[PDB]
Amino acid sequence: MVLESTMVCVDNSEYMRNGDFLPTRLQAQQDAVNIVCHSKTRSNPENNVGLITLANDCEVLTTLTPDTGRILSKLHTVQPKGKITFCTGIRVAHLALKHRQGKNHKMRIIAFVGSPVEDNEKDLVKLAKRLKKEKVNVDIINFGEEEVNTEKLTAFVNTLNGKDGTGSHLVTVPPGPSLADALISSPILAG
Amino acid sequence: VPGFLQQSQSSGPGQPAVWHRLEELYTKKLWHQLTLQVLDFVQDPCFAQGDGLIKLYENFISEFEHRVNPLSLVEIILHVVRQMTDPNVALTFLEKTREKVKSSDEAVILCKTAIGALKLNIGDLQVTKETIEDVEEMLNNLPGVTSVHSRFYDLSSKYYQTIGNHASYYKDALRFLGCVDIKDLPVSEQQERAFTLGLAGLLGEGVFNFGELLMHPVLESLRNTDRQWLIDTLYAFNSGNVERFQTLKTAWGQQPDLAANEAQLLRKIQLLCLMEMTFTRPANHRQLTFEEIAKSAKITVNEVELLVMKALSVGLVKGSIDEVDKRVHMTWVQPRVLDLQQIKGMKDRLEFWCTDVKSMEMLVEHQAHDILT
Repeated sequence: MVLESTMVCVDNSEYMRNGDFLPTRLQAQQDAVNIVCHSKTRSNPENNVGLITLANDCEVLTTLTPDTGRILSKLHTVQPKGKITFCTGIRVAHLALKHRQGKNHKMRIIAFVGSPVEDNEKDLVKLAKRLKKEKVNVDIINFGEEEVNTEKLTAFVNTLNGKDGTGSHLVTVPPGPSLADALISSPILAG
Repeated sequence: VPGFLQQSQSSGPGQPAVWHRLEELYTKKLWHQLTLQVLDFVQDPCFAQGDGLIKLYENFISEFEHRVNPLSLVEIILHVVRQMTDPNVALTFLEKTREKVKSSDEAVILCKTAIGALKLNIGDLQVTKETIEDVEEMLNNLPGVTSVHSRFYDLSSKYYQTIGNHASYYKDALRFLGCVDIKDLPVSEQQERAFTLGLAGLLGEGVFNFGELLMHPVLESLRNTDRQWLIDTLYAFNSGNVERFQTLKTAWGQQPDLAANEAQLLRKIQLLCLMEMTFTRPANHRQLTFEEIAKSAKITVNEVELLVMKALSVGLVKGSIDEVDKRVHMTWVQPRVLDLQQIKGMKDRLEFWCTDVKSMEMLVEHQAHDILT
């Protein structure tokens, strides 16, 4: 089995309060957390998965643990209200990854961006190459609404990995009615 | 259901262009773009018969969606009540939206501010303060939005219209000037706000100071566009004090409501000099002669008693009066605000205590360091 610590980042931004992902993005991203946490259980027991709130200020109430029981409890009453903040949410998983006791687990991050963010192409390429020096492979999954056919996050994913490095891949989410289990179909198949 | 928006499709030029997207908003089941576009229609001035026909379906929207915050539900209904014009049948629907919507975000603070806003036709003074006080009780925690606090000031400012403790209006203005940083409303509306704000705040004497934050930047930007003679007489109560021509100037332009408080505002400038003349000067020079009070405050000898002894109860000076020579002695002091010449006047007489004491303190260190070792 592949060894790594997957830190999933829930999206508390104010644009997660609608139902485009059925029935509602609160329960949809919950089901999106349900499918990733149950998949790691089918993958490796040693993988420990925490949660982090990106919007407003970053706070982690659940220590990194393989048990997803406390994670599923925090998915309720998450109160998705606040301003989305991206740049601070990249290393936010990496700092919890620098607190890992075992160093054999690879550094892997999955973040949920459901809101348009104001960012310059020079800011995302500096964080990209910074993760190249840190070897961290971050799989981002587009959620919510954002710049049509997202460029920044795509350039953030594309410039994040290279040769090969298998890798970081971004899947653009269509702005249409769908079930959250149908959104993750492509990303969970091929990261 | 889709045919309901097709007959309301074209309301005029440019209306269908944004409505073609509106029908694809709920079919895609995205309720944010549907919230903002309806809010954009709510922001768009209308009669409005468009939001009044959809309020039945918007009511059905909140039912099965159950998520989207009532803040958007309150913003749309306040444009609808303008078409309804009847506060009675609307408050039954307003409380209906309060009981049907329960979320971690408080729905009572946004509804109670909407209840009192529609309560201006009741007209006021009876059941108002009950629903007004209920706002900040739930708003005490957690006032993170801070935007609803402006709606809390509205019904609180209209509660003052009964007159109504003028001194509380300037204190209620703190719930406005402190609710939101940026104006976000036409300054011409706020230049007629400081019109009555400076007057009424000066009228009611329940507030003894009233000059603490009168230098605040956001209100003084309004005081630049506001009538200049009203500000020059506000500086008389802000600093002043006399300035006998300016304290009369407020009775020149605005005649009404100042007739009862005229002789009273003539008293406030008389207690405003007692604190300043000892504050401006280094003194002491503490005990003061009655002729000096009879000069500045220009009051007769028989009335100096009531003057300075009333300041004893106000709390600006505790100094007892020496009635043999009729000289009024001062104790403590009341500081008010500050000026650019006050800092320069400070560095003169403040650091002078620093340079005089430390100079002779070295003399204590010099000679007496031998007996210590």
